[PDB]
Amino acid sequence: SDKIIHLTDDSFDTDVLKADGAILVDFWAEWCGPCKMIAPILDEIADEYQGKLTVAKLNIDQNPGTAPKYGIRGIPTLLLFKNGEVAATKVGALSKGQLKGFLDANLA
Ligand SMILES: [Cu+2]
Ligand SMILES: [Cu+2]
Repeated sequence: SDKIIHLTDDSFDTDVLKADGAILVDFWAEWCGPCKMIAPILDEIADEYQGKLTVAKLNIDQNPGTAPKYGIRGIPTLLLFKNGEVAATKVGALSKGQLKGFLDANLA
């Protein structure tokens, strides 16, 4: 959890929309089973992609305002932003290999 940015509804604009470069945002909640499975994978990816990608999390129970702005209707949802704009998204459980495939297809 040492390389994961903690987001809130209040900080989302500064931390995500005003960040330079690429940021992967995980929308999650404690009641979401697949969210728990992907959490350690996100730590691995935050290290492996350090320098090319920042990884962030937003808990939708505690910060319920942001997900509706992206039409998010299921979790986990991963949003990949580049320079403040969504480039690609993924909904649902995925393996480490699927996550790396998603990132490699969207990051140089
Ligand atoms: Cu960590
Ligand atoms: Cu918090």
